[PDB]
Amino acid sequence: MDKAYLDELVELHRRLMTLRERHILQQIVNLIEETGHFHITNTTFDFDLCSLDKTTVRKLQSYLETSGTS
Amino acid sequence: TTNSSSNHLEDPHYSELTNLKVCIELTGLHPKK
Repeated sequence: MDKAYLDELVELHRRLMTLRERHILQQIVNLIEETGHFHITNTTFDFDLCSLDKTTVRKLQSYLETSGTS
Repeated sequence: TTNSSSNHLEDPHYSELTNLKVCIELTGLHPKK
């Protein structure tokens, strides 16, 4: 219950559409593979953010906390 | 792995729309091997 939080993921979640670096994306997708919480369909990785805890939000943010071709 | 889980069953709430969800098209990243 923290609109601030959700309002925080609102950026990445959206900007995620502008990101196409097959390097960073493919590297993040490998993370959600560990937590074990997603759904594979067709050719798109569909997963919910509000479904995961915070400890994961600060982690997935890793790629967004430092870009510049890694 | 084969068993872990971390979330299941929740009080009657939430909704289909507005729930911050992502969709990464694997059509872009397809490096040969």
